[PDB]
Parts: sequence; structure tokens; C-alpha cells
Amino acid sequence: RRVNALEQVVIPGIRAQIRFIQQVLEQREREDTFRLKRIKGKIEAREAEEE
Amino acid sequence: MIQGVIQKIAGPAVIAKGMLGARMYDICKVGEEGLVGEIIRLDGDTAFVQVYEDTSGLKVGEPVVSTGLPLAVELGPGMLNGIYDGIQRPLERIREKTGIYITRGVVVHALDREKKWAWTPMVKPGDEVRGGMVLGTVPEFGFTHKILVPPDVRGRVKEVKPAGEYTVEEPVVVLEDGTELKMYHTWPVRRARPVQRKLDPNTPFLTGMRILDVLFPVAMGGTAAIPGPFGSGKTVTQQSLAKWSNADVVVYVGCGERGNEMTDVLVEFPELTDPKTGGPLMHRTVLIANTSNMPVAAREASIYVGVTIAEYFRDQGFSVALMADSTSRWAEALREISSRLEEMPAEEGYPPYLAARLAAFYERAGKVITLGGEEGAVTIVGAVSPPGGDMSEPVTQSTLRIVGAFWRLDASLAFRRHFPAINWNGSYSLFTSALDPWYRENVAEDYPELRDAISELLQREAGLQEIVQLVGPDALQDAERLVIEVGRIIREDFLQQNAYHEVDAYCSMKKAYGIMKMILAFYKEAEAAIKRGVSIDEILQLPVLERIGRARYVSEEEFPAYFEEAMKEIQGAFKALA
Amino acid sequence: PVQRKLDPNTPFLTGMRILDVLFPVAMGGTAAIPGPFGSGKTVTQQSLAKWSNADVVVYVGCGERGNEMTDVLVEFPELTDPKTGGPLMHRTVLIANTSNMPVAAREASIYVGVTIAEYFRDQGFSVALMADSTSRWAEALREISSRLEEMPAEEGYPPYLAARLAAFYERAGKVITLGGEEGAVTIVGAVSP
Amino acid sequence: PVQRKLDPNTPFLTGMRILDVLFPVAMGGTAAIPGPFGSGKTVTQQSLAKWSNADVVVYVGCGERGNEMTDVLVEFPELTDPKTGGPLMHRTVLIANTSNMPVAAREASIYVGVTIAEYFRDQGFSVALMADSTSRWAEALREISSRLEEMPAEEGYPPYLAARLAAFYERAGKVITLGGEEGAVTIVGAVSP
Amino acid sequence: LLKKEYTGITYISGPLLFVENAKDLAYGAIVDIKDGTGRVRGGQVIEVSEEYAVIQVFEETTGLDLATTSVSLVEDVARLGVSKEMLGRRFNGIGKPIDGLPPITPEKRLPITGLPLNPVARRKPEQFIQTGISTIDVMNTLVRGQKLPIFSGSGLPANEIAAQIARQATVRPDLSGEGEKEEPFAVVFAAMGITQRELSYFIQEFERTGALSRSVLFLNKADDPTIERILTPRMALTVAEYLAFEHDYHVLVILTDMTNYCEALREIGAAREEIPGRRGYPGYMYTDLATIYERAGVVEGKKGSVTQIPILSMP
Amino acid sequence: KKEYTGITYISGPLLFVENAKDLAYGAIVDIKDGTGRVRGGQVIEVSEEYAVIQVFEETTGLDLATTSVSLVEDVARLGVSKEMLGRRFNGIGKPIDGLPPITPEKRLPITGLPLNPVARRKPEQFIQTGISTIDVMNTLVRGQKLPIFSGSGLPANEIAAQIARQATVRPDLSGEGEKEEPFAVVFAAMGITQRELSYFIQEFERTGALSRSVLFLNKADDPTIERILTPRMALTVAEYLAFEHDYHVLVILTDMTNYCEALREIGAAREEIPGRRGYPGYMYTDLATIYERAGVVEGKKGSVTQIPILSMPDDDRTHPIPDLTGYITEGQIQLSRELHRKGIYPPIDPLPSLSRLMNNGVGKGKTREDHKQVSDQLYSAYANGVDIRKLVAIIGEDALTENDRRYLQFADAFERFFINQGQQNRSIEESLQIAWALLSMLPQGELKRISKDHIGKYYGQKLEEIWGAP
Ligand SMILES: Nc1ncnc2c1ncn2[C@@H]1O[C@H](COP(=O)(O)OP(=O)(O)OP(=O)(O)O)[C@@H](O)[C@H]1O
Ligand SMILES: Nc1ncnc2c1ncn2[C@@H]1O[C@H](COP(=O)(O)OP(=O)(O)OP(=O)(O)O)[C@@H](O)[C@H]1O
Ligand SMILES: Nc1ncnc2c1ncn2[C@@H]1O[C@H](COP(=O)(O)OP(=O)(O)O)[C@@H](O)[C@H]1O
Ligand SMILES: [Mg+2]
Ligand SMILES: [Mg+2]
Ligand SMILES: [Mg+2]
Repeated sequence: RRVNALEQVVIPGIRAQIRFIQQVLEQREREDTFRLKRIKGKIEAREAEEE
Repeated sequence: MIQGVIQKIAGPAVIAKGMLGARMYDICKVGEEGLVGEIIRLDGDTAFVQVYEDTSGLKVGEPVVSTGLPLAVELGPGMLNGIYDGIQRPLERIREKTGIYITRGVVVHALDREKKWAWTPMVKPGDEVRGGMVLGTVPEFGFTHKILVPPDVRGRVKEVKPAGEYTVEEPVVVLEDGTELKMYHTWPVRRARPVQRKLDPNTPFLTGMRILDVLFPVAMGGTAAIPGPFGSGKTVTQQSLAKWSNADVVVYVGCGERGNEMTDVLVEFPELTDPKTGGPLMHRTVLIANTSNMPVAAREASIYVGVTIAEYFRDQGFSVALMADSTSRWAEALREISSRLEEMPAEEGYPPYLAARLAAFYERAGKVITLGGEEGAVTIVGAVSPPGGDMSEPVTQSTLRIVGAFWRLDASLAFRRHFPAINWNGSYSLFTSALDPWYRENVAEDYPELRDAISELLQREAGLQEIVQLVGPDALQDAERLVIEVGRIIREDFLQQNAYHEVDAYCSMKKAYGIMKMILAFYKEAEAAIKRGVSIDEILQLPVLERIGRARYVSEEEFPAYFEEAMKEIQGAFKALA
Repeated sequence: PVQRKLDPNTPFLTGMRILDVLFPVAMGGTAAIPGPFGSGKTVTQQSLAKWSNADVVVYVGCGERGNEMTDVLVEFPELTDPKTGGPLMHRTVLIANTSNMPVAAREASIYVGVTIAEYFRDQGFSVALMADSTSRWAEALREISSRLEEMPAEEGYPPYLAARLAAFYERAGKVITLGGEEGAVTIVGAVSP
Repeated sequence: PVQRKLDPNTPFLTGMRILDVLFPVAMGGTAAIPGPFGSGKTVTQQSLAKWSNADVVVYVGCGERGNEMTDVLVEFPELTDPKTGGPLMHRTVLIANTSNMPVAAREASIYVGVTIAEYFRDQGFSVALMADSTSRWAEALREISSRLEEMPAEEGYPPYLAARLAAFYERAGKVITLGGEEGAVTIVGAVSP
Repeated sequence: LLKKEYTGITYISGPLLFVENAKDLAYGAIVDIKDGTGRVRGGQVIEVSEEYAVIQVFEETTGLDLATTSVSLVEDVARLGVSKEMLGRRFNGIGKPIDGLPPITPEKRLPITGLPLNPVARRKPEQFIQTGISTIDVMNTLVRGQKLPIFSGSGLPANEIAAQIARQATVRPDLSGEGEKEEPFAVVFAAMGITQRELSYFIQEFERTGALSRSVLFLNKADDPTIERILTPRMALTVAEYLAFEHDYHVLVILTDMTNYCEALREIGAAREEIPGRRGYPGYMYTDLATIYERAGVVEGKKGSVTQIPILSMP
Repeated sequence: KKEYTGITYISGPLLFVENAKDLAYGAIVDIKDGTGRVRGGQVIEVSEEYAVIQVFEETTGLDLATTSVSLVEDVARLGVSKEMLGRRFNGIGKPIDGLPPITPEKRLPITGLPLNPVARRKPEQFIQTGISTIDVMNTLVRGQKLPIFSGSGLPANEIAAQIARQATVRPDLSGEGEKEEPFAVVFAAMGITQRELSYFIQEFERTGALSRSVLFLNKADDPTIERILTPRMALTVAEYLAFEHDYHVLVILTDMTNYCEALREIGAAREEIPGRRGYPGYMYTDLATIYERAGVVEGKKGSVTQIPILSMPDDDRTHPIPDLTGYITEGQIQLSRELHRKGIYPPIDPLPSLSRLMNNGVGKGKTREDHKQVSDQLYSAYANGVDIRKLVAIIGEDALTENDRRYLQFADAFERFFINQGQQNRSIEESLQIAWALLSMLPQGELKRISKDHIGKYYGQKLEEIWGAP
């Protein structure tokens, strides 16, 4: 009973939690990349005001 | 062509000015040293050129010259027995003229310009020519290299050179329009070659490996993938496919692997022999080799060159098998290239167009009717290496959506010295239905039913693992111990193979059919004797059982007498002593 | 404008046992009902529209299916309201903006519905307002902010989303109108996470 | 400048059992104590200031509360030096920069503390340097780089943060001074992730 | 009408090119791009201003240059020619035949985007459809005018279920009474990102059954340019709406895989530098998906209907 | 000669100079100010209007009125000779041992050229390191790239010093004995502290190991561009020695994590968009340009062997730095914190360790013929014993069978004697003898992986030899 309980309840919940945390971290990384791209564009556009 | 000068250098990115007229994705020779690169963005009078190699030492004001063509390969005689990099540079001639180091700015040609060939014309003046027709034939090792008109050229024949010795650079046929046709032509590596019509695959790709071509077959022109965690026997299987398959031409592609692994394949291949002819194996193979430190553009474009060469050899009318090794490395190179272009990633840092590229690579396979009116086929087998063995990795997910066969490996069977270590539960094939008429018309009329019966017997063994995991393997009843024993026999004498023995490396379909018949007959007679009542230890001791084990090592032309002898022996022992 | 606001002290009878006994809502309160797809938000809101004791019901179909509005338009004239005995559609006002309509009109529909509900409050009636989805309004705000190229806060949403949501929900409550009468507005908004 | 460096062969006794037994720190070494809020970094560093065997103790309150500096200012004159026998405040130098004080002075506080600690090393003493939090230094650097409009590194910090952190920790060590004497500086730095 | 050409190309990068002096280019129009070799590509205006217009290209931009390239105007609104004789034909997902038959003659030219249906003009879907599958018709019965998707897996037989439903779909006008009449039926089939093997299997099943005589196929292969995957379901729904609401046909629309459509939408959106959503997909994917599924239903005062059965696989 | 004075912008580590189109990209410059100090710089962008220079160290005293810039060298070069054996360098070639600089036989660029894949040959000869868990179970072959994985507190530096101090070739096992083989060690340390520097200097000076070694030592407070340049200089010296004087060099890189962090800082300073987890997108290629300079060349007698050492940031094998190193290198050696906390040095865990080129180096003619089967049997027996030891604590020792207790004794005897060797230097014969002594505690017939000819020759020896001084 203990073996079946572990293999049928405990492991899949931990796997789902791991997947959820990975998705959240990846989304935050993508948002950071977008922000850095925007401010790089701003920096490049600043120098072109008067050449 | 368009000439320009350097305006700004920043790492691999170079901005050139005065390049009005240059075209997108052209190939440019940057600087006085001769470095090459693509054009990725046009802007006013300037052009953004991204150099492949190191740009250290360059200066502002150096000339930039555009070749006027995109990335392409030279297709013609001399590609066989050759070793090439990701952008079709012959490595043997580079070593001969430079040494042990590959210096930047080296200039070589894909085809040797000084070797003479015996030209045999097959046309006369006044003939009409369209794309794909045959101009003439040229002997090359064991083949007749058909000289083909490029697919984009049509017209009328004006003058034909007579039979003699010429190089690839000399025209052999000149059209009335003024077009001069040589022995070779160039084709962009990113654009597919045209065909008359794609056919339906119904003939098997004889791998020679028993489990593959019996349980999970792949047809001619089909596609297959073979993933696996770390060392599971991938390289041995692909080189066994290279040796023992029925493909006329083999194209091996190494996408950015370790240097010692490239050394292994570059040294061991020139010693093997072709089973079809008895000559060297390299007389029918083309090798594309890239190490990890080679430029990322060549590693990214490595697979397209190989698939273009395979399409050319298909267009000549042959049957080609293309082995792409570790497409995950190609995906990593693609990710790096996308990272250098500042693109927003998707999934685990991959570009959002990965599935489109993987579909574009795998869709080129298939059995077609060529433009010259002949049959041809390209078969693709691509190895994948997920990082942790997880099959949810995006490259594996994208590959699984399009492959017709899926051979999954694991090192657990490698622990037990069980080779090939194919998971017979997780693997599957979608070519089983279409290949059955060929099997029944050419191997045996009862091959599919027997194969399904053996698959069911293998399935019945797996369902008892929930009993043997708690109760010991000896405390079972007769009807379960018998199927467990026959499953062990099947695993250790039919789903196991070695390729270092002469009479076992290449397994014909009749041989496998005979072994399967012996196993099924043994199981049926054992079950019938168990019905009559007998001790099961006697079943695990009878001497006829060893003939199943010793049916693997009979010679292929010696097999039928052995099979009949076993079929008459088995009827004797089980009726009297049981 | 209003004169004063009063403490809510009479229940809003919805006709459902679990919502009336265990988790009640008053005559000037606000309620939120979030759930995944197929949970039953729309059925609950339509049952509230059918069976509640409010005098006037204003239903705001912000960014949802068109069949859910046709069902209301067809079945309501054949039903009877609980307190006057007339047709059920004679006390209902529908604001419909389906999912395939222009996106920028989703934001205006909420304000139009809440303004109409406030107008009926000033006459002394008790008005119940049902917003079918506020996440679609949030999506429209995100689209507008993306067109304006503003820096997002979280999940692409503009940083002023909470202020807009608080300004919408604060219009509910039991008041004493400028004419000296008593009125009430209750807001039940559904969230689709 | 110094003359030469020396191997660490003498413990820095802190009076705490787990630190002095299981995880020793030498006289010229460095240590770090990170943890969340309310875990005991400030109490540990104050105990190190009270009970260690250092001749001079320099305490740097980079971006922390003012109540703790008031506690140090009040309690320390009433205590006794373990080895000198006099008041404990006669061997301590405090450098204070609270959280409401201006942001740009935190790096100056860190550098002033480490320079004073280096000065007391040149006279032949063994000095202990306590940094209350080095994360506020990085936060100040991020705040300044926000106005500089630089290209930030990971988590918004400037790219040169690691060089500054390395250059701060390398000043510690057991040296031979220019005058021929022998002194050492030991650095303990708390991190607030 | 006589054509007008622009040569003021000032910037090409990736899938975007900028055209100078493009005042008379309408928003969302369809353009034709020609280069020095005479090859013609497709494109759509996505942003227009006083200084330049921005055009995204339907395929790869190789071979383009700022000297010889010219851009012409095809039409201000993308339209498709439709006719009743399309029953039994095959198309590639852009409107061109692939069975080798001569092209059809357009009865009408309709906008492929469509228009939203007035909620007043709708009516309640109230007719049962017999699918021939027991677990559907009893517990999850399909009503004429419903959009009922199928949530599949990565190794589950969804295509076979769809083919069986398309073979066995009937109207059964006996039990609720209805008209008790022989009623026309049609099936519009659209496939996005399909492979060669599945294409052969689908055409073989349709030919062996005999249901091809009352069907229209919009088949888009996986090697086609990705824009043709985007426009594929819109043309199928345009044809279905035309048939149902101008000829009283009860059409059935089957969409083979929406996952390929979503991945193509993400790839297109990432090339225009837009803020991503939950898993890198664009934030407006709800509206884009809604503009497809909302074109089904029934209309008060008319006899026809549209029923959609999309098939998608859960990763 | 010529000097540029048109400085127009100074901020952080960068400065802009106008009218500097004569400067080649990637060149090395000198920055001189009014106070007489001279700083070095490297050009990272060249344009028609200005050029961008990244400055080594800080930019404290600079100003826009008196600063001047002069070119030094177009391509970064290193002057090499055979006198470098026994010298210490700071990472850019400057001596730091107080000895005068060498006279260069040649000057070579530090950026490498790729080896032609058709010019390499298969590795077939092993290197004796003196550590049993490496020499027997995870044998190191000449021409192999074998990384070592460690944690924050594990003794990686001590292991590196011991391996550099003890390693040698064994020609006497190679056929009839061959002859004298030149051997050398190239030691490159990046981002080390003062304590590690003093420890390394003392260790290499206290036994004469400095007489055959070259040291490239870059400190933690040194400029980061020197940390970038250090491994390329070390590999340039190694390649020159190996392929011009037939040496058998052994390159040890102390911390690749510091190199990766310096690469991240350099990429951030040049305004490049990072890739996964903030690391640069070209980290794979940059790491490949360092690892793939090792190997053995057909037609030559020399070789290059690399032992990279990297610390996993959170003991996570999914971090990009351990992940990318696995794809390029052949195998790994993993240190275990459990064996370290249990008092066992060196704390090498054999179960997660792997060498992928071991089968080409073991066997007769180059070592003893019983190498592979002994290693396999040891691995299997240890794998059984570690699980039996965990089952014991639940079910008790009396509930076991006899072979279970035999394996239980074998596991801890193995851990106590084979691994925990301390500062010993064991030849391959000593390690094989100890391995056969440990296997003798197992009964005959339990050794399934060993042929009976070896069992009839080596079985049955007592363990009390190493017991004299463990
Ligand atoms: N109170 C109820 N009694 C009976 N059936 C119910 C009830 N609530 C929901 N259902 C059933 O569940 C379904 C849920 O549909 P509904 O439109 O209410 O869901 P939803 O959560 O609003 O969905 P969506 O997010 O897709 O708009 C109903 O169609 C009905 O079949
Ligand atoms: N060694 C100790 N003995 C007894 N109590 C302790 C000890 N260390 C901490 N505490 C208790 O825990 C509390 C932790 O507060 P403290 O000021 O030490 O936190 P901190 O980790 O320095 O946090 P901050 O990030 O706010 O500076 C103390 O106020 C005290 O009540
Ligand atoms: N058909 C076979 N016959 C004999 N040996 C095999 C066969 N298949 C696999 N092996 C063994 O499996 C091992 C796997 O080696 P390799 O292919 O290098 O692994 P990988 O390529 O997965 O890292 C080989 O040493 C080989 O001896
Ligand atoms: Mg392999
Ligand atoms: Mg709803
Ligand atoms: Mg505190």
C-alpha cells in the first residue's frame, strides 16, 4: 500500500510542480530579454538625434 | 559585380558602403584576405555583411566584393569517395596545401579541375532538351555518372563534343541559344529540386538488423528517428546501416561532433569493404564532417548540403540513404545563429521557427518519379540526443510530429549486453500496413500473421512483470512459466544480434522467417504437451531447444536444409518424451 | 453624484442554496466568481438574472460568445419575472460585444453598462449588474498599451490595471440619491484566469 | 602598499561554538554570512564585535537601521574590553549610513571603512572589519546606473559589480608592513538576498 | 484597370521591406513584389504613414535588392472567387487548383476576413446530427450549428475518427419530425501543416468512400510557406459560409490541426517585435482564434447551417 | 610613433577616440595621461567617425584634455621559447618571478587555428596520474579532454596540484620499453585569490615540480580581459611545445566558471543581448575553441592533454556551464561531498564518473591485460554494496544472507582503502594489486565479468599490505 501510494500520488505532483516552476522562470527570462532589447533600441536611437 | 569598401567593423558584423545593387543572402568576399560572409540586411547605399570567420586584423577601407549568388554547391563527377566540410570544402586538398592547420582565407574548389573523364555522348545535333534529361554518361568507379542538364534549362542542341578525355570545366554541349553546358552545375542548398510526381512507399528499406526490419520496419523513401540518452549504441547502428543496407549511395553527415568521434569515423571507414561489390566501402559514400570549433554557419548549413547531394543522386536514378548524426547539435547551432541576430526566443531558448526548419529538412525524402522519367528514393535516418533523456525536449517533440518510424533506445539493455538496445514497447512504425503485400508476395505468404503472433507473445510476457516483481520467477504456474521462458528465448535469440560474425551481421528475410517459425512451433508443441500433462522442467531441458539458438549461424544459402531438418526434428522429441 | 452612502444590511437573494446560505452577498456588495472554462460562470449569472429579486437587471456581455446572447434574447420574452408578473425581458437591458467584434469597444461597454445601472439607481430602484468577463477588458487594455508602446508590468498588462478595476467596482453600493430616495447597485463580475 | 603577504596560521576567535569549531576562519581570511531577514546576521556580527580577540574593530553600517547604531552607541561604553580591561567603545570605530540617508554615499562608506581598517593594520594591530550589508551597495549601483542609462547585466545590476566586489575582498590578509611590523585585517560581510 | 508601380525601396531586413512615397497604399492591401529575375512574391501592408509604408513578405526575401525591385498593387482587400462548382475540387490553401483541372470561374468575389454576425439575426441551434459514434450521440450529442473540438494526443487516432465522422455524417430527419425530406449535405475539409503520408491517406479515404463528390479540400503541406498556413482556414470558412447562406447547404467544416496554425501564428508574430504572452505565443491569440470559430452557426430566416469540428493535439 | 588626441567620451571601461581609422580591429593600444601612468587597451569597434577602446583596469586619472593613445600591436602575440619551463607569468606574458624576460624564438598569435580533422589520429596511450580511482576505473588517455566536476567546498585545488605533481608517462609498459619521453605541465589559473596563489607557489616550489612546468597565474583582482586571454596563451605554449619539440604536455585549467563569468561581463560591456540564463549566446563556440585545441596529430610524436576544472554553481548539472562542457568533452570526473565529509581524500565518487576513451588505452602491450574486467567487476560490486548498506539500516544485519554481508564488507573496505589514499603516489601495479586484494574477499564464481585465466593467476591475496600505512 505504501509503495502504490508513493508511486501514484507523490511523484506526479512533484513533477507537475517542477514543470510549473520551470515555465514561470522561462517566462520571466523572456520578459527580461524584451526589456533589454527595448532599451538597447532607445540607446541606439539617442545617438541619431543630430548625428 | 558590385564592389564596396568597409565602413564599420564590430566583431563578426561588418557594414559596407557603396554596395548598391547587391542582393539579399548573397555571398561576399570581405577584405583583402578573402573572408566570406552573407548579406543579411540592405539599407540605402549600405549593406550589412556578417563574416563567417574571425575578423581580427581587418581595417576600414578594405574592399568588399559580392559574388552575386547565394550559398550553393557544385554537383557533378568526383563527389564520391570525398570528404567535405559544412560548406563543401575538400579537406584532403586543404591538408595537402596548408598542413595540419586550417588557415583563414584558403581557396579550394569542390570538384577537381584537372582530372580527365571518359565522355560518352548520348545526344545528336538538332535534338530537343528539357530540364532533367540525360546528356551523356561518364564512368566513375562502379557507376555510370549521368551528365544532366540543369533543371532550369530548356532549348535545342547545336553542337556536341565527340568522345574523348575532358575536364569538368570544359563545355560538352552548346545550345543554339548560346548556353554552354558543362559536366557540373550549381544549385542553392536551401531550395528543393523539382520532380515530376511523388509516389507512395511500398518497398522495404532492408536494414539487415533483425529487430528493426522485422518488428518496426521503415520503407523506401520513408523517414525515421532514433533518439537515446547518452551512450546507447547509436553510432554502431548507423555504421551498420552504412555497411549492410541495400542503398546504392550513402551520405553521412556529421553535425558538429567531438574531434575524436570524427577521427573514429574518418579512420575506420577506409578499411571496410562493400558487401555488394567487394571493393572499398568509401567508393559509394560521401562524408560531411564538422568539429565543434568549425564556424557556426557551416555547422548550421551542414544538413542542407547533404540533402542536396542526396537529391542529386536520387535525380540520377539511384536509391540514397542519408544518415544525419545528432540533429540536436544542428539545433544548438541554429539557436546560436538566432541569438546573434537578436530574435525573441521560444521554449528553451530556441528560435520560434525550429519546427519549420525541421519539417523543411525531413520533407525532402520520398520515392519520386524523376524529371528524366526514372524512379528514385531518399531515405533519412536522424539521430537525436535529448539532454537528460527526457522526450519532452522541443527538438524531439518537433521531430516526432513528422517521422514515420521511431526507434527508442535505452542503456538498461546495454547493461545486460543486449544489443541492439531498442525499447520494443516505446518504439513504433507506421509503415507496417503498406509493406505487408511485398512481404507476402516476396518472402512468405504467412509472414504478417506469424509476425503479429510473435508480437502478441512478446506482449504477454510484459503483463506478467507485475507478478514476477513480487513473487519469485519460479513459483509460477505452467501456463505462465512457459510464456516467460519463451519470452526469454525470444529476447536472447531473436531480439539480440551481433554484427561481428559473418553469418549473423546480414540477416535475410527468409532466415528470420525460419527462426520465427521454429520459435512458434516450439511454443505450440510445448503448450500442447503441457495440455497432455508433463513436468515443466523437462520442457526447459529438451535438446531440440538448442536448435533455435543455433539457427542463427547457418550460412544463408545453407539455411533451407537446416530449417527443414529442424522442422522435422521438432516433430519427434515432443510427441514421445512428453 | 450622490448624497450619502449607507451600510448594506439586506440580502441579495439569488435563488441558489449555496450562494444564499453559506456565502451571502448584501444589497450593495460586490462579488467575484472566477473559474476555468466549463465551470459554470455563465449559467450562474443567467440564473441570477432570471431569479433574483432586483428590480432592474443590466447584463454586460463583454467579449464572449454570440450564442449566449441569442439564448437570452429568445428565451427571456417567454418567461415571467418573480415580482411583477410581466415578461422577464421588460426589466432587462443587454449590452452585447462579442469576441469577433472590434477589440477597442470592449473597454467602452463596461462603462456604458455601469453608467446605465447608475442611472436606474437614481430613480430609487435596486439594480443588479453582471459583467460576463473582465479578463477580456484586461486583454483590450494590454492591446492598447502595446500599441502605445508603454512598458508592461506583469504578463504584458499596463501598470494601471488595478486602478481601473478599483474604479469600476467602487461605483456599487447602497446610497441616498440626490432626490432623497434610496437606491442600490450590486456588481457580480466573472474572471477567466 | 605593503611589503609581503603571509600564510594564514592563526585562528580568529569569535566566541561562538559552531563558528569557532566546525567552520574556523583564520586571522587574515574572509567570511560571508548570507540569509533572509530575521535570521540573525546583525546579532552575530555584534557578538563578533563584542567578544572577538581583535585589537581594533571597525563596524560599517551600510544601508541599515539607525536603531542598531543607537544600540551600539549606548551599550558599548558600559561593557568591558576582554583583553585591554577598559571600556569597549575605546577600541571601536563606527561608520553609519542609514537607509533614509542619501543613496550615493554607501559605496563611500564601504571604502572609508576599508581604508581606515588598512590604516590601523600598518601600525601592527589585528583589525576586524564588519560590513552590515553589501547588497545595499549593489542596489545603490543599480540606482545610479538607472540614471546613467547603461546596458545592465543580469538582474539589472551594472556589469562591473563583480570587479568591485573582488577588489573589496582582496584588501584583507596577513601582511608584513612597510615598517617591518606584522598586522592583519579580517573581513566579515553579510549578504541580504 | 492600369497598374501603378513603386521603386522607392529604402530598407530590407528579415521579412519586412520599407517603401518610400507610398501615400496611395491602403492599409491591409495585397501587393506583388517583382525583382530583376521576374519572380513574383506576395506581401501585405501592415503599417502606412506619410514617410514610408511597411510591407511583410509572404515568403523568403532572397534575391531582393534596392535597385531593380518594384512593388505593385493587386487589391485593397484580399478576396476569393467562389462558385457552386467547387464541389469535388482540391486546392492548396491559397485558392489555386492542385488536381490538374482547369480553374473555376468566379460567381462572386467575397472578402476572406468576413464580417461579424449580428446577434439578433442568429437563432438557437436545435437539430440533432447523427455522427455514427455511440459515445458521442448519447452523452455528448452534436447539434447542427455547434463548434465541437476534439482534444487529441501525440499518438492517438484523431485523423481516423475525423475521417469516420466525415464518412458517416447524416442529418436523420425522422425523430423530431423536421421536414421529412431528402436534404443536401456537404463537407469542407482544411488541413494545415499536413505531411505527405497523411495527405495520401486522406485522399485515398475520400476516394474509396466516394464522399469526394460532395467535398472541397484545402490541403496545405508542411513544406509550403507559412503564410499559406495562416490563410487556409479563412478561405475554407468563406466557402462554407457562401455555400450555406446562398444555396441552403448544411456544410460541415473539419480543421485537421490547430496546433500548426498556432505555431505559424507565433512565428509570424515574433517577426514583428511584439510583446509575447503566456508561453511565447502572441497576446492577441484569443481574438485571432475567435475570428475563426465564430463564423459557424445558424441564421434566422434561412435554411443552411455551418458546423465546425476542429482537431487539436495537447502537447 | 603616431599619437591620437581626439578623445571625445569617457565612461566606465570605454572611451571613444576620433580620427582613428588607422587602428586595426582588435589591436592593442597604450593610453598615456599627464601624470605619467600608462594603461593598456583593446579596440572593440572601428568606424569612420570614431573608434571604441576598452581599457584594462580603472579609468581614474583620465581626462579629455591631456589623454593620448598610441598603437602597440595589431594582433595580440606571445613570444615563446623553450626557456619558459620553470617560469611564472601573470596572464599576458609578463614575468612575476623577479627574473628577467626571455628572448623569444618566435612570436605567435594567441587565437587558434582549427585542426584539420583528416590530420588527427586515434588516442591509444595512457597517462599514469598516481590516483587509483583515476588510473584504474577512469583511465586518462593522451589526447583526451577530461573535465573534473566539484562543488563550492570540495578540494579541487589540492587535487589539481597533486595531479600536476605526480603525473608521468610509462614507456616501460609500452611494448619492449621504448625510450625517454619528454614531459611537461602547463598550469593556468584564472581568478584565484592570494591564498590559492601562495599555496600553488609553495606546492610547485617544495618538490622540484617547477623545473618542468609553466605557470600562468591570474588573480581575482586583476583585469578581466587578462582572465579571458590567459587560457589562449597557455594553449598556445602547449601547442608550440607539443608540435615543435615532441613534448607530452598536460594542460590544467583551474576554474572555467570564472572564465564564463568574465565572458558574461565582457559581453555585457559591449552591449550584447544575452542568451539562456543571462549567458552569451556564443558560449558554446567560445568554449569549443578552447577544448578542441587538444589532441594528437598523425605524423607527430607529441600530444596535448587537457583536464579542465569547473565548479558547478549550485551542484546543478543542468546549469549551462556543466551542460555545454558535457557535449564537447569525453566523460567527466565528479567529486562527492559525502566522501569529503566522511574524511576520505580524494573524494572521487566512482559511480557518476565515466571515461569514454578508456577502452582504447587499456589492454596488453600498453598496460596489463586484466584492466577492463577488474574495473567492471569493481564497479558492479560497489553498486551492489552501496544499496545493501542502505537496506541494512532498516532490516538489520542478521536478516541478510551471507553474500549480502560479504558485499557490505567489500563496500566499506573499498572506500577505506582504494579511495582514501591521502598523499600517496601509487603506480598502476600498486593500484591493480590493491584492487585484486579487495576482490579476493569475494568468493569465486561471484566474479562473473572476469575470465578464469586471470582468476587462476591473481585471486586470493591478502589485504594487509596497504593496511601497513593507509
Ligand atoms: N447549475 C448548473 N446546473 C446544471 N448544469 C450546469 C450548471 N452550471 C453549469 N452546468 C453545465 O456546465 C456547462 C458550463 O457552461 P457555462 O457557459 O456556464 O460555463 P463557463 O464557466 O461560463 O464557461 P466559459 O468559460 O467557456 O464561458 C453548462 O453548459 C451546463 O452543461
Ligand atoms: N544568537 C541569537 N541568540 C538569540 N536570539 C537571536 C540570535 N540571533 C538572532 N536572534 C533573534 O532573532 C532576531 C533576528 O533579528 P536580526 O536583527 O538579527 O536580523 P538580521 O538577519 O540581521 O536581519 P536584517 O536583514 O533585517 O538586517 C533578533 O532580533 C533576536 O530576537
Ligand atoms: N549490433 C551490435 N553488435 C555488437 N555490438 C554492439 C551492437 N550494437 C551496439 N553494440 C555495442 O554498444 C556500444 C555502444 O557504443 P557507441 O555506439 O559508441 O555508443 P553511443 O554512440 O550511443 O555513445 C559499442 O561499444 C558496441 O560494442
Ligand atoms: Mg554517437
Ligand atoms: Mg461563458
Ligand atoms: Mg539585521
